[PDB]
Amino acid sequence: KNVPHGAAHIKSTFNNTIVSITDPQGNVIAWASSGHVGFKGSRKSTPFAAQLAAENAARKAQEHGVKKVDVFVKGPGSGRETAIRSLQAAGLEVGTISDVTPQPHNGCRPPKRRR
Amino acid sequence: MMAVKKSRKRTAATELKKPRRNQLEALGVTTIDYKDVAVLRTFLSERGKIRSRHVTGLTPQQQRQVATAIKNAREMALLPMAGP
Amino acid sequence: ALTAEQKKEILGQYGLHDTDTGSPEAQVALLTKRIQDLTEHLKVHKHDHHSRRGLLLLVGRRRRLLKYVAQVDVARYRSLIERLGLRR
Amino acid sequence: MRPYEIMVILDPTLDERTVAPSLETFLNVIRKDGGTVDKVDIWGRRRLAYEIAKHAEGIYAVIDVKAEPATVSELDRQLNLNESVLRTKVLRTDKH
RNA sequence: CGCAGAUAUCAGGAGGAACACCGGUGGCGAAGGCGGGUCUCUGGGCAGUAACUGACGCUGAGGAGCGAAAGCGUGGGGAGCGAACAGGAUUAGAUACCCUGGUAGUCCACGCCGUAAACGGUGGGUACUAGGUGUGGGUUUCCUUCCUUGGGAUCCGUGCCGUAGCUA
Repeated sequence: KNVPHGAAHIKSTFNNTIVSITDPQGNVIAWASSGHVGFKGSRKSTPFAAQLAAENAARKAQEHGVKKVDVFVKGPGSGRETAIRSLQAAGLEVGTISDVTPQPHNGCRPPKRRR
Repeated sequence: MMAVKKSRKRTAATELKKPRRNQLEALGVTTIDYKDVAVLRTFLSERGKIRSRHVTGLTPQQQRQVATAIKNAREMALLPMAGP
Repeated sequence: ALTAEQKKEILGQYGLHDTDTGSPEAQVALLTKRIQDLTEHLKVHKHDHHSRRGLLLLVGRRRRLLKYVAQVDVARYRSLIERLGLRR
Repeated sequence: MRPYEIMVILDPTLDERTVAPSLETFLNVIRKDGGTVDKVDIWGRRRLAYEIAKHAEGIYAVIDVKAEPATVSELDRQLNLNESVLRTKVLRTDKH
């Protein structure tokens, strides 16, 4: 089918960054990721790799018929605002911006300390 | 007209300032329950968290009953916590 | 817990006159009441150690008072024991 | 005896026309124990902070009972076992 | 781990530990130690009057009781974490730090043991012995509007600076 407006879920972490589209209902249409663009290993946390990922996923969205997009960003992101700017360049209207970051109210235990 | 301090023209005033404030007991507050959302939400941040005494001005007595009523309000859903 | 009316009861019955409060007899009676009440509390709540410490303290002061009373006059000591039904 | 502030939330499927007596049906059991002077308010259809069982609003109410602890805890047992309440709560009006 | 359709995403449901901001040289407790909320049962503490009894006080060999985490026993429960254990990897070799998985255990009930940097590394109790300084609790006259870190004075508890004095 096709859909004119949706949202975009932007999960940015230390070792990767995956940026997918969705209808506001939660059904995805086309996604892209930093390792899938071609990069490998630790190369795929620098925000240039997020530029590339967001670019490909947004152009798929255009191919499906999306023009205006919300954004829901999640995680420690080297390229959050990088990805957002590249999305807003590559043919999208950023409707709404949010910091949806899953915080627990002092819940489950975390792992130990590293060195 | 005068300085913030060292104004011997007047009585030692009943004023609240940047460091000093006593915001519940003094005025602006009717009664301390979870049922009165409007007086409570003023003592929060924009995003649902809770303020600190060193910014507000309250004594621990007051801050803690405030926090209590806020938290009871969150459990009766009169007042929002942050969730999807 | 120990209400003012329970205190009135004890201070009327074992209290020498309707005003005395510090007297050994009255003080022992109040502490014995408190101690039986708390013992019944502990029958159920077996882990309230913070309360058992208070119990041991109140028992300490109670034996102190009984012992002072015995130093003073054995007659009144034993008559108090007999009246309260206690053993020691 | 002791005072309280019993809060209750019910589903909007019920109606204001029938709110007040539904409480009374329970409260009679207290009323026939202590001559329990009650002072009751009804305000509902209020939006919530977050959905309980796919509900956006509820029926709030404040039943200031002046009764004994056994009876209020029994009332809470009844209220919770009822099928309509979303929540309820019992704060003591005295110093604790 | 996936390519048998993962991760991602969205609705619902199951679940069992820990309660973000409040929350800190900050309060309580003899000490260990104590924070999601409501109820119930109970304990000590401070202040004011100082009505009341009239030295009953202080300590305490032994003794009894309490006492972190780990460990033990019986039952249940087990999401996350995770010794041991397994594999990958750096390495002279790495039975270790790193990564991926993971058992007991951590969790509740009831009985145990009775140890720690259980540290203020200063045993307890009472009094005298320059102050200044924040900060917590309850009293109270003064400028008093009398709504106030108002200020003053007393009581308790707490952290920093500082003479005498003491100390290698």
